[PDB]
Amino acid sequence: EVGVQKCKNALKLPVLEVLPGGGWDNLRNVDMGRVMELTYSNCRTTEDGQYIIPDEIFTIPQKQSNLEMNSEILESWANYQSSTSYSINTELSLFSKVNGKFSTEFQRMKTLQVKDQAITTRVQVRNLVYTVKINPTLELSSGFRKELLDISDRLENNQTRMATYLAELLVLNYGTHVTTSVDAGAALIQEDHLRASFLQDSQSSRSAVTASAGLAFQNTVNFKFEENYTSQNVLTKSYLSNRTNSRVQSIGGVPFYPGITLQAWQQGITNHLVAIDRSGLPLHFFINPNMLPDLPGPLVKKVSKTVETAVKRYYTFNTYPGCTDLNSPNFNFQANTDDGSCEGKMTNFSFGGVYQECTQLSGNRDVLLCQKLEQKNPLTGDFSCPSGYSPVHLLSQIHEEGYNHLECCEDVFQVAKAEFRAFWCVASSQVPENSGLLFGTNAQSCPAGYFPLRLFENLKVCVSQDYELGSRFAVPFGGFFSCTVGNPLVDPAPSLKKCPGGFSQHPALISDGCQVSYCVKSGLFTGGSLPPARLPPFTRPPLM
Amino acid sequence: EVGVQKCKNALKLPVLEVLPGGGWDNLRNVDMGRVMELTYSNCRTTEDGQYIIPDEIFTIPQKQSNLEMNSEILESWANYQSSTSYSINTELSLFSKVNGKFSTEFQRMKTLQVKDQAITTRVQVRNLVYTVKINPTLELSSGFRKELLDISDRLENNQTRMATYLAELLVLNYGTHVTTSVDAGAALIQEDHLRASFLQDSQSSRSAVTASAGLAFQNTVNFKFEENYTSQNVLTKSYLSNRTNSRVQSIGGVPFYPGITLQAWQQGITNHLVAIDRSGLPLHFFINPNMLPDLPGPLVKKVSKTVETAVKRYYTFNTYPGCTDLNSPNFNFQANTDDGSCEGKMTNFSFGGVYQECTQLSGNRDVLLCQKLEQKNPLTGDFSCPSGYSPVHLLSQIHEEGYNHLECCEDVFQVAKAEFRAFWCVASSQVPENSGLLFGTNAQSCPAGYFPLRLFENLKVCVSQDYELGSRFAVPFGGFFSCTVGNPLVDPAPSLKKCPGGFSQHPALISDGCQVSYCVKSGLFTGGSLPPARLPPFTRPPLM
Amino acid sequence: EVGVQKCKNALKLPVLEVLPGGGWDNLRNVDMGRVMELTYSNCRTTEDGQYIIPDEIFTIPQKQSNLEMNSEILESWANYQSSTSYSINTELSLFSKVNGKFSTEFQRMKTLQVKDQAITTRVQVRNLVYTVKINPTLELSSGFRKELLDISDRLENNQTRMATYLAELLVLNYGTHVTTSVDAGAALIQEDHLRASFLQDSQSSRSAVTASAGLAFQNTVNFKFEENYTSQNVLTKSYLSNRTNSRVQSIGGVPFYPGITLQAWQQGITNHLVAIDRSGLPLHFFINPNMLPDLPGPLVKKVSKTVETAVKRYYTFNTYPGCTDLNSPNFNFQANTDDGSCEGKMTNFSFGGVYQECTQLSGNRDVLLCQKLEQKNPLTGDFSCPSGYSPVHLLSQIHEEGYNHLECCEDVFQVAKAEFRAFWCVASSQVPENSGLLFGTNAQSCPAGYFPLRLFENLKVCVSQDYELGSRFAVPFGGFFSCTVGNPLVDPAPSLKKCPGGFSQHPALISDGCQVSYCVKSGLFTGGSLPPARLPPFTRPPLM
Ligand SMILES: *[C@@H]1O[C@H](CO)[C@@H](O[C@@H]2O[C@H](CO)[C@@H](O)[C@H](O)[C@H]2NC(C)=O)[C@H](O)[C@H]1NC(C)=O
Ligand SMILES: *[C@@H]1O[C@H](CO)[C@@H](O[C@@H]2O[C@H](CO)[C@@H](O)[C@H](O)[C@H]2NC(C)=O)[C@H](O)[C@H]1NC(C)=O
Ligand SMILES: *[C@@H]1O[C@H](CO)[C@@H](O[C@@H]2O[C@H](CO)[C@@H](O)[C@H](O)[C@H]2NC(C)=O)[C@H](O)[C@H]1NC(C)=O
Ligand SMILES: *[C@@H]1O[C@H](CO)[C@@H](O[C@@H]2O[C@H](CO)[C@@H](O)[C@H](O)[C@H]2NC(C)=O)[C@H](O)[C@H]1NC(C)=O
Ligand SMILES: *[C@@H]1O[C@H](CO)[C@@H](O[C@@H]2O[C@H](CO)[C@@H](O)[C@H](O)[C@H]2NC(C)=O)[C@H](O)[C@H]1NC(C)=O
Ligand SMILES: *[C@@H]1O[C@H](CO)[C@@H](O[C@@H]2O[C@H](CO)[C@@H](O)[C@H](O)[C@H]2NC(C)=O)[C@H](O)[C@H]1NC(C)=O
Repeated sequence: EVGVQKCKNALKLPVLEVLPGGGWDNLRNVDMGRVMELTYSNCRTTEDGQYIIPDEIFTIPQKQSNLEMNSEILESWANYQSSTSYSINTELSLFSKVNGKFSTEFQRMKTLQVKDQAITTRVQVRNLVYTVKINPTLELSSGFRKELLDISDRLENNQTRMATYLAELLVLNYGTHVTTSVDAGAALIQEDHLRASFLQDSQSSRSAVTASAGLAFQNTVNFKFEENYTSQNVLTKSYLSNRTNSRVQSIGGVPFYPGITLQAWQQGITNHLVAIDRSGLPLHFFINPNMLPDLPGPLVKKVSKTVETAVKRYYTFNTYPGCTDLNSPNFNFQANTDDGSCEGKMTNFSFGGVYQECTQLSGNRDVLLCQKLEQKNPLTGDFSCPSGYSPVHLLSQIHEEGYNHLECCEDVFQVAKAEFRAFWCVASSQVPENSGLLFGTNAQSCPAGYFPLRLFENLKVCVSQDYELGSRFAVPFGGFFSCTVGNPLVDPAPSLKKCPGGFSQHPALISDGCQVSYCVKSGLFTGGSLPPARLPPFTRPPLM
Repeated sequence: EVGVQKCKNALKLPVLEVLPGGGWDNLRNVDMGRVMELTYSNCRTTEDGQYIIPDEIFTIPQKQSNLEMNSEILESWANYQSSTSYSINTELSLFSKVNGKFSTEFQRMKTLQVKDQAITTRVQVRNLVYTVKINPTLELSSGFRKELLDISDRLENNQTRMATYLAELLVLNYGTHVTTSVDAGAALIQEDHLRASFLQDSQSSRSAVTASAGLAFQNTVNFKFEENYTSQNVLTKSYLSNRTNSRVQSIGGVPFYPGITLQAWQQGITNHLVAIDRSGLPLHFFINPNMLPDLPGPLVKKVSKTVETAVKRYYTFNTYPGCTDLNSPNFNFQANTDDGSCEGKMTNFSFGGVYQECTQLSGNRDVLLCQKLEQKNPLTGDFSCPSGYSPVHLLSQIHEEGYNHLECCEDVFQVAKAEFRAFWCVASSQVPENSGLLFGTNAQSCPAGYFPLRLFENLKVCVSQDYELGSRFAVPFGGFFSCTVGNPLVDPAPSLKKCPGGFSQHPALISDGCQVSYCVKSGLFTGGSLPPARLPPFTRPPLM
Repeated sequence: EVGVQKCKNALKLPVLEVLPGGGWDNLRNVDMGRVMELTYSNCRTTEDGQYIIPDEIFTIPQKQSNLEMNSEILESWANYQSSTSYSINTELSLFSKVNGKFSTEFQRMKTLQVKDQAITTRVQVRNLVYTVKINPTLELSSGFRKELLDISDRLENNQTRMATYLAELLVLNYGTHVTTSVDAGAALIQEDHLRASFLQDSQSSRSAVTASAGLAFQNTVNFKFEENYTSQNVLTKSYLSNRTNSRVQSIGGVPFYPGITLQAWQQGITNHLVAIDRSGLPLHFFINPNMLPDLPGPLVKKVSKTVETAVKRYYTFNTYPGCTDLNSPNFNFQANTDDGSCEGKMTNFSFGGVYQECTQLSGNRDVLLCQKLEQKNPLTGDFSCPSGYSPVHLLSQIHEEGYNHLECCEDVFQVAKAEFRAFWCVASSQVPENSGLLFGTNAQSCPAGYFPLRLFENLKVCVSQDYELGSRFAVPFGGFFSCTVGNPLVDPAPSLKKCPGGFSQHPALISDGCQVSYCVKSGLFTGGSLPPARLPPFTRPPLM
C-alpha cells in the first residue's frame, strides 16, 4: 500500500520501536492507548541515518554510558526508586505517596523485606543511547476524538450521573497521564537482599562490604559456568551466608546468560531498544480550546473539570492508612501510607445490633420492592433498640428499578424511585458484660454457631448471641465511619474520619459516590497476600 | 521526495548529528524545541568532505585532543563545574548561584558528599573535533512564529492576566536560553570520591596521591579483565580503603567496556558525535523589530518585556535560603543557596490561632460561595482573638467562579467576583506557658490526637489543644512572611523578608502572583530526598 | 548545482579546510563571522595539485619541520606566549597587556601557578606545511554589506545614541580584528609544571634538568603501554616527585594515543590541517572609500570613527588594576594588569550614609516615577547629613520611560524625560569611634542583623547600625571613584582615579557610558574563580 510500507521499500531501514504519545497508568506502571497521532506523511530519518521516524517528533542523540564499581543501599520501603520510571513518579507534588505502590516490581520487594528483616542492594550498567520528544503543534488521534465528543454530547443536554459513568470509562482505557518524553537504551541490573543485623555490626567497613558486591557482579558476567573467580579468599565467606535471594535481570539487547563477556553484550545493542525512563503531564491538561477546534468555548472548560474529579476519585479509593513500623506490636501489614497512629493502648466496647426498614417515598402503586429491604433485629425485633441509639445520618441515596408494562400491542417502559436507610445499636452509657454481643475462614459464611444476615445487598458481617462457644472466634468492635459523618467513639462531623489507637481500618461495600468502613483489632485479618488495585467503574449506569 | 533525501541520493554521505538553534533549559541541563529554522536549500558539505550541513551555518575545524596524567580536586559543592555545560552556566553575571542546581548530575554529587564526608576527584580525555556556529542573518521557525503572534493578538486588545498565562506556557516548551555555539567530540571521564580525613593527614604528598589515580585510570582502560597491573606495590594499599564509590562514564563513540585499548576507542570516533559544551544568549534578546517583519514598532517592545518577567519569575520560585555549613548544628539539608544565617541561638514563642470569614463585595444576588470560605477559631469561636492580634494586610486578590444561567432555549454565561482575607493570632506581650497552643508521617493527616482544618483550599497545618499527648509531636513556631509584608518577629514592611536565627524557611501554597511561607525548627522536616524543580504554569487561566 | 560542487565532480580532490578572511576576537582567541567573501568562480588548484582553493588567495609552500631535544622555561605569567596565536597578540603596540588574558588556555595556566608555587615547561614538534594570504583587490561579503549600510542610514539623519548601540552590536558578531594570514600544519605539545624551590637549589645543572625532560617526552611517544624505557636510572628519581601535573595535547592529524611511533603520526598528516598561527589588522582599517563604492565621501570617515570608539570601549571595561606580587601580603588574585600599588600601609576611615531624592525637571503632568527614586537616610532621615558632606558632581544622565495614551479609537505614543542624582556622607574632620557606620555569602542578601536598601535600581550594598553583632562581618571603606571625578581621599578632578595603598578596586553597576567603582580591603572578596569576559551591549536602546 501507500504509507508505512512505502518508506521501507525505498530505504531498507528499520523503524524506531519506541514512541511517545501513548497513555500511561501512573499507579500501575503499564502502558495502554494512543492519545496522540502519528502519520508517516512524506519521509524522514534520524540524522545518523539508521531509523525511520514519524512526521512530528525530533531526536537529539546523547550516546552516554555508565558503569559503577560499588553498590548502594536504599532502605525504608515506604519511599523507593523504580529504576524504569523515576522521572514520572515524583512530579507535581500530587498525592504521590500512593504513586507507584501497585507495580509488579514493588509488590515483590515489600514481600521480601518483611519476611526475613531485609534491606536491599543494587548495581547497574546503564548505556543510554537516545532521547526523543514531541513538538507542541499536535492533533488528537481518530480514536480519542470519537469518544471525546460523546462525553460532550451527553453533557449538553444536562445529564449528570450519565456523564460521570462515561468519564470513569475513559480512565480505564487511556490511563491518567500522557507521556511526552522517552529515551531508548538497555540496562543490566542485579538486585540483592541482606539481613538487617549484618549491616549494623560492622559500620566502619561500610565502604568494604559494598566494594565486594561490585567485584562479585563482574565475575558472574565475565566468567564461564565454573568457579575460577578470585573473590573466595578473604571477606566473601562472612558474605554469602546472610543473603536471602538475588536475581539478575536485563531489559535490553540479546537475552542475558552467565558467560557472555561485557564486550559481546554491548555489541548487539542495535535494533533492540526500550524506554528506561519517561516523563509527562496529567490528563486534564490536554483538553484545551486550542486542541479541539469545533467544540464551543465555555463547554470544554466543564469537560476538563468532570474528567479531573474522576482521576481524583481513582486515587482516593485504593489507599490505606495504618501503622507501618515493623518492630512494634499490631504491625498492620497491607498498608501503604503511614498514619502515625501506633503506640496507642486499647479499651473494649459493646455493640447492640442492626435492623432495617424500607421507606417507599415516591412509589404509589405497582411497586413491589419494599419487603426486599426488610431486616429485623436478632435480639429484640421491632423498633426498640435496647438502650443505646442516638441519631446519625450516615447515608442518603436512591435505589431505582424498572419494569415492563403492557399498555394495550405496544409497550412503554417506566421506572420507580425510592429511598432507604439502615439503623445501628451500641452500648448506652455503662452496661456490664451481661447481654453483650459477640461480633464476627475465607468463605461466604461465618464460623460454626454464628449466624449471618444481610446488610446492604452484597456484604455479610455476622451477629451472634451465645456465651459458651461464641468466644471462640469473637472480635472486639471499633466503630463505623463514612463519607460525611465521623466516628463519635474517638476523642473521649465535628471530629475527623479515622479509628482510635490500637485498631486498623478496612474497606467495605463501596456504593455510588463514596464508601463506608469499619475497624476491628483482629491480628488475623491483616495476614494474607497483597490485594490488586481496584479498577473503575464505580457507579452503575442509570437506565434512562 | 525533494529536500533532505535529494542530497543523500547524490553524494552518499551522512548528516551532521548536532546542530545549534534549539532551545535550552538553563537550570535543568536538557534540550527542547527548535526556535530557529534550517532548510536544506540547494546542497552543501563541510570542507573536509564528510558531512552534509544545513544552508546557514559554518564550521571551523580544530581537531584538538587532550590527555592528562594527574587528577584534580574540586571541593565546595556550592560551586562546581558540570563538564558538559560549562561555557553556558557562568555567563552574564545573572542569578547564577541557582544555575545548574537541578540537573541529573548535580543531585547525585550532593547526595554522595553529605553522607560520608566526601570530596570528589576526576580525570578525563577530551578529544574535540569540530565547532559550528550560525550566521547572524536568520529567520524564526514556522512553529515558533505561529505561537508568537498569539501572544501579540491577545495583547493588542488589553487583556492582562490572559497574556501572562500564555507567556509562562512559552517557557515550558522552549526553555530560557537559545544555544548558538556547539562543538562535537567525545570524552572518557572517571569520577571518584575520597574521605575528608585522608586528604588532611598527608598534605606534603598531595602531588603523590593524585599521581597514583592518574596511573590507575590507564590500567582500567588498557588492560584486560584480570589484574596484572603494577599499581599494587607501594602506595595504593593505603589507597583503595578510603574511597566510597567510583564510576566510569563516556559520552561518545562506541560504548565503553574495560578491555579495549586507548587505540581502538579513538579509531571508531567517526559518525558518533555529541556536544560537550555550548554557549548562548537569553530569550528576551531574539525578539527584535529586525526579527519580526510585520508586527508594528512599539508593540514588539512590550512583548519583549512581558516574556522577561516570566523567566525571571521562574528563577525566583524554586530557590531556597538557609544554612549550608556541614559541621555546625541545625544543618539544613535541601538548601542550595547560602544565607549566612547560622550561629544563632533560639527562643520560644507562642501562637494563638486562625479564623476565616468571607466578604462578598461585588456579589448581590445568585451568589452562593460565601459559606465555603468559613473557618472558625478552635479556641474561642467568633470575632474575639484572646489578647494578641495587631493588624497586617498580607494578602489581597479576587476569587472568581462561574455559573450557567437559563434565560428563556438560549443560554448566556456570566460570572461573579469577590474578595477574601484570613486572620491570625499570636502571643500579646508576655503570657506564661498556660493556655499555649501546640503546633504541628508523610500523610494527608496530622498525628494522633491532633486535628487539622482548612486554611486556603489545598493545604493543612494543624492546631491542637492538649497538654498530655500534644507534646509528643509539637514543634515551635517561628512566624509567617509573605510577598509584600515582612516578619515582625525578627529584629527584637520596614524590615526584610526572612526568619530569625535558628529556624529554616519552607514554601507553602503559591497562589496567583507570589507565594507565602513560614518557618519552624523541626530537625525532621529537613530530611528526605531532594525535590524536583517546580515547573510552570503558576496562574490559573481566567475564563473570559 | 553549479558552484562548489561543480569543481569536485571534475577533479576528484578535497577542499582546503582553512581560509583567511574571517573575523577574530582578540582578547578571547576564538573565531566568528566572514567579513570577506570567496566565490569559487571558474576553477583553481594549488600548484602541487592536491587541493581546491577559492578564486582570490595565493599559497606559497614552505614544507618546514621542527624537533627540539630540550624543553624551555617561560616564567612570569603576566607575559606569556599562547603557542597557537603568537603573531597576532603582540602587534601594533596597542593596549596589549590585556590582550589574550581571557582565553581557555590562559585561565588554566594562572590557576595552576598560584596554587602550588609553580613554573611551567614545554616542548613541541611543529611541522609547518603551508602559508596562504589574500591579494589586496577584494570585496566585502553580502552579509557584512547589508549591516554596514544600516549603521550609515541611521547616521545620516543625526541620531546619536541610536548608532552607538548598533555599533556595539557589530563587535559582538564580527570581532575586533580581521585575520589575513594563516599557515596549516600540526603540533604535538607536552606541557609540564614544577615546583619553584626545585629550580633554585641546583642552578648549575639547569642544562641537565631540561635535557632529561626532552628525553622522557620521546619515551612517552615512541614506546608502548608498559615501562621498558631507560630514563629510570640516575636523575629522574629526584624528578617525578616535584611535578604537580602534566598533559599532552595535539592539534592536528589523527588523534594521539601513547603507543604510535613518531613515524606513523607524520604519515597521516594529509587531509587534517588547522591554523597554528595568524596575523591581521584592526577593524577600523577596512572601512575605506575604495572599499565601499556607493557611499559618499565625507560620510564614511565618520563611520570609521564611531566603530573605533566602540572597540576601544570594549578594551577598557574588562581590565583590572591591583597588586600582582605573589610573596607579599594582600595578594590581589583576580587581577590581570599590574599597578605597582603594593607595599602601602593602611589607615581606617568612617562613612556616613546615602539618601536619594528625585528631581523631575521636564515632567509637568501625567508623570508618575518620582517616588520610585526615593531613598532616605537610615541614620537621620531628611536633608541633614550629620557633619561631613562637601559637594561633588559624580553623575549626570537622563532616565526615560514611556506610556500608552488613549486619545479619542487611535493611539499615539509619547515619552517623558527626567534627571537624577544620589548623595553620600563621610566623616567630617575628626570624629571618634562612637556613631560610626559598619559597612558590608554569595547571596542577594547581607548577613544577619544587617539590612540592605536600594541604591541604583540593580545593586545592593548594605548599611548597618549596631555595635555588638555588626563587627562580625564589618569591612573598612575606602572611597568611590568614577568616570570624571576622582577620589579625594587619596593624596593626604585634580588628582587621579585610583585607590590608596592597601586596598583593591572592584567594578559595580555600569550605567550608560562609563562605570563607577569602589574599593575595600576584605581578604575574602578576592577569592573565588576567575570571571568570564563581559560582553557587549552596554547602552540600552532608546525607543524613538
Ligand atoms: C438540569 O440539571 C439540574 C441538576 O443539576 C436540575 O435541577 C434540579 O431540578 C429539580 C426540579 O426541576 C429540583 O427538584 C432539583 O433539586 C434540582 N437539582 C438540584 C441539585 O438542585 C434541572 O432541573 C435540570 N434541567 C433540565 C432542563 O433538565
Ligand atoms: C550473619 O552475619 C553475621 C555478621 O554480622 C555473622 O556473625 C559472625 O559470623 C562470623 C563467622 O564465623 C563469626 O566469626 C562471628 O563471631 C559472628 N558474630 C559477629 C558479631 O561478628 C553471622 O554468622 C551471619 N549469619 C549466619 C547464619 O551465618
Ligand atoms: C485597559 O487595561 C487597564 C488595566 O491595565 C484598565 O484600567 C482599569 O480601568 C478600570 C475602569 O475602567 C479601573 O477601575 C481600574 O482601576 C483600571 N486599572 C488600573 C490598574 O488602574 C482599562 O480599563 C483597560 N481598557 C479597556 C478599554 O479595556
Ligand atoms: C583512611 O586513610 C587513613 C590515612 O589518612 C588511614 O589511616 C592510616 O592507615 C595506615 C594503614 O595501615 C596506618 O598505618 C596508619 O597508622 C593510619 N593512620 C594515620 C594517621 O596515618 C585509614 O586506615 C583509612 N581508613 C580505613 C578504614 O582504612
Ligand atoms: C543634530 O544633533 C545635535 C547633537 O549632536 C543636536 O544639537 C542639539 O540641539 C539642541 C537644540 O536643537 C540643543 O539643546 C543641544 O544642546 C544640542 N546638542 C549639543 C550636544 O549641543 C541637533 O539639534 C541635531 N539636529 C537635528 C536637525 O536633529
Ligand atoms: C623537591 O625537589 C627537591 C630538590 O630541589 C628535593 O629535595 C632533595 O631530595 C633529595 C632526594 O632524596 C634529598 O637527597 C635531598 O637532601 C633533598 N634536598 C636538597 C636540598 O637537595 C625534594 O625532596 C623534592 N620534594 C619532594 C616532596 O620530594
